[PDB]
Amino acid sequence: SPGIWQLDCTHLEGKVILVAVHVASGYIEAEVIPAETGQETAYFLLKLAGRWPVKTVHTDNGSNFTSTTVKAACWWAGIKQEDGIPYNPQSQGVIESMNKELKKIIGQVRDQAEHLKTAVQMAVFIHNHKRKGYSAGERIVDIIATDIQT
Amino acid sequence: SPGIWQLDCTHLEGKVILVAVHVASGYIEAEVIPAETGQETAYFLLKLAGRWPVKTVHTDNGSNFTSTTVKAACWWAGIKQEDGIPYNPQSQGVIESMNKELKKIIGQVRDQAEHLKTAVQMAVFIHNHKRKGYSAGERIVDIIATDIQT
Ligand SMILES: C=CCN(Cc1ccccc1C(=O)NC(c1ccc(OC)cc1)c1ccc(OC)cc1)Cc1ccc2c(c1C(=O)O)OCO2
Ligand SMILES: C=CCN(Cc1ccccc1C(=O)NC(c1ccc(OC)cc1)c1ccc(OC)cc1)Cc1ccc2c(c1C(=O)O)OCO2
Repeated sequence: SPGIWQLDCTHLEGKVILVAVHVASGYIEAEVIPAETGQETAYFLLKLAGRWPVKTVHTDNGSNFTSTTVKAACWWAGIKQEDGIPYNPQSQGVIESMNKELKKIIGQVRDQAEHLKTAVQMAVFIHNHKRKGYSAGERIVDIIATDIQT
Repeated sequence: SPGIWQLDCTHLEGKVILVAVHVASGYIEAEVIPAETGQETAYFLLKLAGRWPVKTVHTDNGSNFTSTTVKAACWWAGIKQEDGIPYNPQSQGVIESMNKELKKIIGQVRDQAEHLKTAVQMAVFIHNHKRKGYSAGERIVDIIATDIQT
């Protein structure tokens, strides 16, 4: 669906990269935080849902599913908070391969900035613009614009 | 044009809110920083252009236009950096009205969070979702989707 996103948390350089993936398109937003907490996850989802029409979030683990602070942000922003269980088994693999691709890109730009957060945003840019043909950034806009026309 | 954005810097609580407005739709992204510097503005433009197809940015003042860090980020991300001179005088008033409206919304949410950055992101969400009839978040997706189908 146009409104469905998946949370994903990966580690690099002793830091955490929190990723939101729009499942239908593969488009992503990401940020670097010192560690995953409910307050950091809640703030990231509030940012995401002010930028895209976020209807459902599959959370990345049971601590973020349970967290009262995350539940409060999902309430505030009108998001249905769901678990992230790969009922479809091809979902573990899909996230795994995105983390590996992101980390590959980060390493390809890593010497172009001191701080990891800059490299991660260069990787977000390269990921979203990569043509596979349409890019993920093209796909998400097409999907949502098609939705709005209904 | 679908790719034209304008930077805007406003102050509150001794902090700076940097805003990027997509001119054709009124859609915005914003962040709080302790002060405007070339490095903060460059990082913010890198974030923006990994999320939307940013072709041109009208910078908010001549220091950000001149800044080599900002010029480096615009080169990296494929952005044409422009001045932000209101050759059309209505532009002045439009940005001022947007600052005033943002600050009004921030005041309306201010007690719902300790940190100003949370209130600013609540204000971004309310601004982008407000119907004027379409919202700014609907307008930007439809403008860009129409562009992609050319
Ligand atoms: C004085 C700037 C500080 N720093 C210097 C630095 C430190 C180490 C290595 C490189 C650099 C460097 O100069 N890279 C260029 C660059 C130039 C040519 C290239 O050609 C292939 C590629 C990249 C650059 C310019 C603007 C950018 O803006 C998006 C990002 C990167 C860059 C920086 C800016 C803003 C930030 C940062 C950082 C950071 O280092 O992380 O962190 C948060 O905001
Ligand atoms: C223990 C949490 C810390 N803090 C407590 C606090 C401190 C002061 C005032 C209120 C609160 C409060 O509990 N607000 C609820 C709330 C509950 C009911 C409502 O009904 C109208 C409206 C808002 C809230 C929950 C999750 C949110 O997530 C988007 C935002 C806000 C909220 C917070 C979280 C994450 C952050 C923050 C902050 C912050 O204070 O700025 O800053 C960066 O990431």
